[PDB]
Amino acid sequence: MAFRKSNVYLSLVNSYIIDSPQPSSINYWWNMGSLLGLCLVIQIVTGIFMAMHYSSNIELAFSSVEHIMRDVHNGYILRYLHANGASFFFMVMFMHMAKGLYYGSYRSPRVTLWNVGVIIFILTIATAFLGYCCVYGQMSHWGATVITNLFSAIPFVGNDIVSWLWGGFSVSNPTIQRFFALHYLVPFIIAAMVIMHLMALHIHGSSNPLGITGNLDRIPMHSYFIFKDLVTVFLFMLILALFVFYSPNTLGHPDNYIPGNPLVTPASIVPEWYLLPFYAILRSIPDKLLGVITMFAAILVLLVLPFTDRSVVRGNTFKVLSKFFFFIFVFNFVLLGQIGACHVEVPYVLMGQIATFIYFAYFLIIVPVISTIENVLFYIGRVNK
Amino acid sequence: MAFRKSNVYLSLVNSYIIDSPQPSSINYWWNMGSLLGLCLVIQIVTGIFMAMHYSSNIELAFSSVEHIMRDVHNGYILRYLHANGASFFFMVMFMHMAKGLYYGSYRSPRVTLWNVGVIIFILTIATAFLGYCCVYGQMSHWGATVITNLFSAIPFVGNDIVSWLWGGFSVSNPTIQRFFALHYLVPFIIAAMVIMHLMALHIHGSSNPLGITGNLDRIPMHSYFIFKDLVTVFLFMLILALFVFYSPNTLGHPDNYIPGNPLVTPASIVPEWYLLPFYAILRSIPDKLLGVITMFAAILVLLVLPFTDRSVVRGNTFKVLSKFFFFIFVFNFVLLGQIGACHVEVPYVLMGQIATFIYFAYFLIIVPVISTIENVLFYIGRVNK
Amino acid sequence: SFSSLYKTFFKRNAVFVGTIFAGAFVFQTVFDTAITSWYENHNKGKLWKDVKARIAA
Amino acid sequence: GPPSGKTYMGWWGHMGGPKQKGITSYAVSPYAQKPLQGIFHNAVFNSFRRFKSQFLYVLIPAGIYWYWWKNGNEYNEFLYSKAGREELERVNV
Amino acid sequence: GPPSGKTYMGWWGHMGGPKQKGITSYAVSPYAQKPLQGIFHNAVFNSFRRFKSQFLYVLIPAGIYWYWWKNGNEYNEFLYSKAGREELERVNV
Amino acid sequence: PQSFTSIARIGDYILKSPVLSKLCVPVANQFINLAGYKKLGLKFDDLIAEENPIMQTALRRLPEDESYARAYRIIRAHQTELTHHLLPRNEWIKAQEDVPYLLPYILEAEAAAKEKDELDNIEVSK
Amino acid sequence: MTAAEHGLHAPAYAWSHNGPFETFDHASIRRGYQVYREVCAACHSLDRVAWRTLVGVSHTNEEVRNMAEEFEYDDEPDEQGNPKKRPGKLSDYIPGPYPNEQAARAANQGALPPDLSLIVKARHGGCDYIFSLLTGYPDEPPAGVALPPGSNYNPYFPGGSIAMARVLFDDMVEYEDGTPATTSQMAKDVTTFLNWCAEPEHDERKRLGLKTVIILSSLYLLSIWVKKFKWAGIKTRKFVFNPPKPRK
Ligand code: HEM
Ligand code: HEM
Ligand code: HEM
Ligand code: HEM
Ligand code: HEM
Ligand SMILES: COc1c(O)c(C)c(C/C=C(\C)CC/C=C(\C)CC/C=C(\C)CC/C=C(\C)CC/C=C(\C)CCC=C(C)C)c(O)c1OC
Ligand SMILES: COc1c(O)c(C)c(C/C=C(\C)CC/C=C(\C)CC/C=C(\C)CC/C=C(\C)CC/C=C(\C)CCC=C(C)C)c(O)c1OC
Ligand SMILES: CCCCCCCCCCCO[C@@H]1O[C@H](CO)[C@@H](O[C@H]2O[C@H](CO)[C@@H](O)[C@H](O)[C@H]2O)[C@H](O)[C@H]1O
Ligand SMILES: O=C1C(O)=C([C@H]2CC[C@H](c3ccc(Cl)cc3)CC2)C(=O)c2ccccc21
Ligand SMILES: O=C1C(O)=C([C@H]2CC[C@H](c3ccc(Cl)cc3)CC2)C(=O)c2ccccc21
Repeated sequence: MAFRKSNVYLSLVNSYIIDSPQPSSINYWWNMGSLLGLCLVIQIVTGIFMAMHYSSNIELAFSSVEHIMRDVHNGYILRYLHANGASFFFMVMFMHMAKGLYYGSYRSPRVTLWNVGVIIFILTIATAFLGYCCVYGQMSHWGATVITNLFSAIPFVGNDIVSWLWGGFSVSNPTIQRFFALHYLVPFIIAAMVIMHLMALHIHGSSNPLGITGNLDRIPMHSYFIFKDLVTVFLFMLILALFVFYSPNTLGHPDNYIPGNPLVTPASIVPEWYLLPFYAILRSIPDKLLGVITMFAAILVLLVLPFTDRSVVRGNTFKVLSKFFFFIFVFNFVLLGQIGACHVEVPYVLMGQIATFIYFAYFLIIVPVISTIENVLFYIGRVNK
Repeated sequence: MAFRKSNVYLSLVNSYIIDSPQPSSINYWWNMGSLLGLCLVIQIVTGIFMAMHYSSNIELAFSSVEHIMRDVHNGYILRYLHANGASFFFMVMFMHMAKGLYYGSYRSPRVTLWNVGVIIFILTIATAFLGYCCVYGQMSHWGATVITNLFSAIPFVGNDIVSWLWGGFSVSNPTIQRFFALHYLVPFIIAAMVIMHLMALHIHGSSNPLGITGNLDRIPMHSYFIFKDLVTVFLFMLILALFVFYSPNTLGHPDNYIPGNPLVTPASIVPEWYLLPFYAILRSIPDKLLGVITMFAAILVLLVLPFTDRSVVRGNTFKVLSKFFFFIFVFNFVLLGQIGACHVEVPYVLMGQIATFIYFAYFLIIVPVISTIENVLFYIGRVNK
Repeated sequence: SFSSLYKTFFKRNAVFVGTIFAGAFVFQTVFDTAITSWYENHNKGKLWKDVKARIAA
Repeated sequence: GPPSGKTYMGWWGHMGGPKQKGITSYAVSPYAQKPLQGIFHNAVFNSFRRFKSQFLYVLIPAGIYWYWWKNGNEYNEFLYSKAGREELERVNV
Repeated sequence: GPPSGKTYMGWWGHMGGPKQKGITSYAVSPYAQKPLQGIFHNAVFNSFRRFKSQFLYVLIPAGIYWYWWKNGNEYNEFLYSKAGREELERVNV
Repeated sequence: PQSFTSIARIGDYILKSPVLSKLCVPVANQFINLAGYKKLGLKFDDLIAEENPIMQTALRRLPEDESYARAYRIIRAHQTELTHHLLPRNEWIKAQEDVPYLLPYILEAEAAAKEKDELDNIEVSK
Repeated sequence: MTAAEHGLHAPAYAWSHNGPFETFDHASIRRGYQVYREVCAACHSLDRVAWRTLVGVSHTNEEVRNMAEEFEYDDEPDEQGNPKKRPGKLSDYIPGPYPNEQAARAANQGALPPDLSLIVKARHGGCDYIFSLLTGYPDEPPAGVALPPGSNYNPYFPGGSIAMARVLFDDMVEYEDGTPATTSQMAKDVTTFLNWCAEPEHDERKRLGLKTVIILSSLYLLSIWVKKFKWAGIKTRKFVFNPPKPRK
């Protein structure tokens, strides 16, 4: 046999990147996990290189990032890349999760594959949040107050958890310092997890924009997709270059160049964009405990998707009624996001409420309904009697 | 089949920890890698938990560790465990590397297995050094000066490398801050590497205190060795408990409770014990460039060991002439260490020099010689003509 | 790109890893040459150099 | 290597699929073709077909959503204007 | 699963070894024995045999090394004493 | 995993009622057109997801030359799909072709399974 | 939200630097510093900007050495253990008007004048909103708007009630170069100077940005080409079906 196959190390390399048998028919949507791994690497490199000049003490914190900006050589490039990149991470990840809904990847044998990505997505929100709390601007100190406070929602012990988790009376110094340390830790957990995610992916191989079996027309990832993936890569960097050098804050909130202040919340509380649709869902609920629950449920519900999909085929591709609502879902989700940016004013609150309903109803109601109907259209739409 | 075998995740778990076929005959020496993985986990847990209260700014640095000592709840337990543990890590690792020499583990098909551990050993020295530079006591600031300065030994560019690597005129602030960040990074690299190390181990399986083939009398790691390994584990913790609560500094240098001072080197420069034998070898050479080279060579030379072992059997076990020098080697190595503690006084320098010779001569000279002889004793010591 | 003008240098083989790196090395100076020029010109009058010119103290 | 759990994929020569007979494939070296295989000309008559075949499934839902957006948007600007403060004091409490 | 590279280990039922015939093993349940199988008594006549069989291979080298240690140690205390400062001014420069 | 045995129940009923049948089937016909799939040489029984035991009882059972047929279509599908095109209009599967060639076995097997399920938990009254 | 609580949307003035290819107007920056020095320094810290950082941008080495030493920073104690001052160095950060948060408020009816170093990013609209709040102090607080004691009206601030009184009144600064020291020219500059202050990297940042894109674009198009080549066999790949005699 060849060496790359024989070696203990290069055999993995080969079997996941060179000799892997992919469906012949998969399109640029599938380039997302590739581009996902690329962000995680951009996050970790630029992060470490920045940490070398960062101080996580509540005083020096806000300034030290300005330090990285004003002083460290290419340091501004370090920051704008870390930050803009986190966003592109989140876009690309949504598009990756989109693709999985639309073509019904979440669907057996790929459940575990799917489920793990739900864990990753959770860890990426956890990660990026902490990285935000580390700037220690305004949005940071108050972001960090609310997330710490989601835990009060926990019966009885809830306040104490928060106190613990704070290391004192308020989001104070023992807080930003642990938020820095936990920001270091976690990305390795994502990477740990990306590995099991890629292991699940591996034992079943990728699906296709046809939701039929691949096993009749496979081709090897090298050199097609290696080269295919290289196209999305450069394109990815281009738009990222565009933001990073020309629009470095066309994606951030100006309230964050203001040093955090524990006595005075601002009056424009727009949180991060990739977070907005959840902010919306959270607000939509006039009850504290329930509101929290429903925010978390907005992500968990993603785990029922392989049961509620009642269909007999994987893929909206040959699915008109499925396509249609699938884009109501996408578009709801964006609206939900617009709702997050606007004030708790009218009719916005009530619009927010309706989208939220539409949201969970799509997994829990529309989908199993539609898909069951769609089975029956597929029967009577041909056969004799 | 059973589930633990079938699952994508539990199958690894099973095949490396439950169902693994071990030689029936292996003894408590083999419990070292197990106990090795345990330290790495003790290092990483206690480290992170401590980092939450650490500041890597050259001012707050020395104090913040005192902070962890005087203030953080169980914080002293956090420190004494991190520090004493690093030592036990190094002992256990030497004993693990010992075992590999004595029974001639380094020996085909296990070369890569062996080689990788040489990389790990390198990364563990790199790691623990940085963790020391992070206390910022006296031994820290001067340790960090010399290691940074080993790079000047590099022709031409050498000074600049050092300047870079310093981020300024001296081991200053941009230094302790990068030394903290690199201290975070690297242990994950060891763990990364421990995985390839365990992969090599896996495809050939462990050897035996008999240096013959295992494949005739295997038994499964669960539940024998899992339970066997549990004995060395507790024992390990016991001695570690002993140091940690009763002898917390019976292993550290008092010069390090003194805040680092860039103008004044102390006059008792004893470096860490697990490091001493190299300090010795370094000093033994009255030339700068050569001295550096020879220090590094003291570790690299470990890679020839599978070529210079000329024997026809793996193992000093049935090897009298081999055993003998093997313990000269061990005992030299300890002496070399004693030499590191004493001043560059007489006859110590000349003793140092002789040990150093004995050291490399053992790999390069004694071993291939002895082993070739020992082949010939094995022939004529029986046969007729 | 014309089949004559290419094949001259490289006959019927690609570029070679080292020739690449060589070009890279050259390109990198030739580029940062051009682009830094076109930009200092495009912003003529505006540069502190152009303003250092008139202004006296 | 212990037993592995059965799936629905194998590697080449045991990929997993059904036992092919009858099909006959043909291809031609990537060297042996026009650089720019088929660009512009009739390759773009599809950049409007790959569009047509789907656009409705996006536009229709985008529409529903963008008009609903504009509506309450307008409606909000109103009740927070002079001309609106009336309805406000009512709708809002 | 692609081809794997041959080694000198396999898993159970294909462990790798030669084809056993003739041996016959016997054992008895860990329940079915004296708690404290064989402790003290004659199990310690070996804690002096497992010692004897080897000690020389450690002691002899430890010896060589510990006496060499003590020697120059003594020798150093001397040349840095009063009685020694003489030899020092000579050996040392 | 909505069951075929279950789609049978519902879709047979609707097919029988001259009331329902006249209402539904126009749409259903309109549906199995808008799907696009007969334009990639695909019969509908091709589309059915296979990664489950029943379909693998149902393909092991499917007559030889029938599987060679499936195959060619499934490859023709992928091939075309990747060319980002639709087949030559006259290569499309025609409305009379889209026949439930597989569905007996799927049903044959579903039946068989539900039976065994039952016969594994069959209780007893004394 | 009432258009009064929001503040009026500042308009899209056409700044020297707006655009992908536009360095700051350093001459303009030079003016803003004077407009900074003479006017707003009275109240406003600019703490994250260092004297040296001016050199080569708005001034020349001595020009900034001069400014620098006009102030006495703290300096390491003599041999006895007693304080001392010293002039500044280029190594220093331009000192705030006040000795702490309190005296800043004491001197302003209890208002805390924002450090300006980061202002052009710590506000929406930024350059525009800075210009507009400075050239948008209208004469009287609109019919009905009742203004508190020691507070002014601005449409561009939220809810108009700004604790900063107007400060640009034509010519109060003697424009050293000799430009119309107006208020819309006194202002347009301190804005362009304050822009710099929050984004010093600026001109390089678009410079490098230029390179990044030109190279990266080319790679994109280059990558594409390459792809169709390696795919060319699969794309133009063509199958045929011939059913086979029933015997197996
Ligand atoms: C660190 C973040 C992620 C990485 C590095 C990653 C990586 C990948 C890669 C490389 C692939 C193969 C290429 C592709 O099919 O796109 C893939 C596919 C897939 N991913 Fe992820 N992914 C990530 C996030 C997620 C998330 C957040 C989910 C679900 C919540 C998910 C679920 C899936 C599924 C079900 C597939 C199979 C898609 C198919 O059949 O084509 N992944 N992922
Ligand atoms: C999944 C990977 C990561 C994500 C999603 C993430 C997310 C973020 C975000 C959103 C910020 C605030 C950025 C800003 O607005 O300025 C941030 C800051 C920061 N991150 Fe990360 N981060 C990741 C990995 C890392 C790693 C591995 C390090 C290693 C040290 C790191 C170090 C830092 C530092 C020092 C800051 C403060 C400076 C700055 O804000 O730019 N990050 N992170
Ligand atoms: C992070 C540090 C290390 C870990 C976690 C580790 C782990 C292990 C484990 C679990 C084993 C199986 C149990 C045993 O045989 O002891 C093993 C054996 C082995 N190790 Fe390591 N080890 C480490 C360091 C090293 C180093 C530093 C070397 C060489 C320089 C090395 C080379 C070997 C070899 C050749 C074997 C096979 C021993 C045999 O045949 O029994 N290891 N190691
Ligand atoms: C291979 C793993 C590690 C080794 C060998 C190691 C080694 C060391 C050593 C020798 C010290 C100085 C201890 C002292 O004398 O006080 C130290 C300190 C420190 N280490 Fe680690 N370290 C490791 C992993 C980690 C990790 C994962 C972290 C995570 C944050 C960490 C955080 C720290 C901190 C904050 C200090 C300063 C406080 C202290 O000195 O006890 N270490 N390390
Ligand atoms: C070029 C000249 C000046 C500029 C550009 C300027 C700019 C600003 C800005 C941007 C704010 C922030 C308010 C906001 O946007 O939320 C502010 C507030 C303030 N300024 Fe000025 N300023 C200047 C001169 C002065 C002077 C000369 C004084 C007093 C002698 C002064 C005293 C104050 C005070 C007390 C506040 C607090 C207002 C509040 O809290 O709303 N400023 N200024
Ligand atoms: C089934 O179908 C597939 C498919 O399987 C694959 C694999 C790909 C290709 C996709 C990939 C290869 C994605 C892989 C993703 C990863 C490998 C992400 C993993 C990344 C990490 C684990 C990050 C770890 C990073 C580090 C340790 C770097 C940190 C080192 C540093 C910072 C050193 C610098 C420090 C100093 C002091 C210099 C496809 O396109 C595809 O579609 C057809
Ligand atoms: C062939 O023969 C063998 C053999 O193969 C094995 C495996 C063993 C048994 C040995 C082992 C099982 C050793 C395995 C070693 C490891 C698994 C080490 C790997 C450790 C890591 C990779 C560390 C990674 C750790 C983390 C990610 C933990 C960090 C998490 C934290 C800190 C969370 C806490 C933070 C907060 C905020 C709560 C033998 O004894 C043996 O001999 C017969
Ligand atoms: C991650 C960072 C990456 C940094 C940038 C990487 C740059 C990669 C440059 C590698 C150039 O590597 C180059 O590849 C070409 C194929 O195009 C090789 O060419 C080889 O195969 C070609 C066919 O394709 C033959 O014409 C030729 O006879 C043969 O040498 C050549 O041996 C090597 O010189
Ligand atoms: O009040 C909030 C708030 O509620 C969030 C939200 C955003 C979404 C967060 C979120 C947490 C966990 C998950 Cl799984 C999803 C979203 C929850 C906090 C913020 O991000 C925020 C930022 C700055 C100031 C205030 C706030
Ligand atoms: O002068 C030294 C010195 O030379 C070392 C030595 C110890 C061994 C180090 C070492 C580095 C790399 C390797 Cl692979 C092995 C050992 C090199 C520095 C120290 O650890 C030290 C500590 C405190 C003060 C001074 C000193």
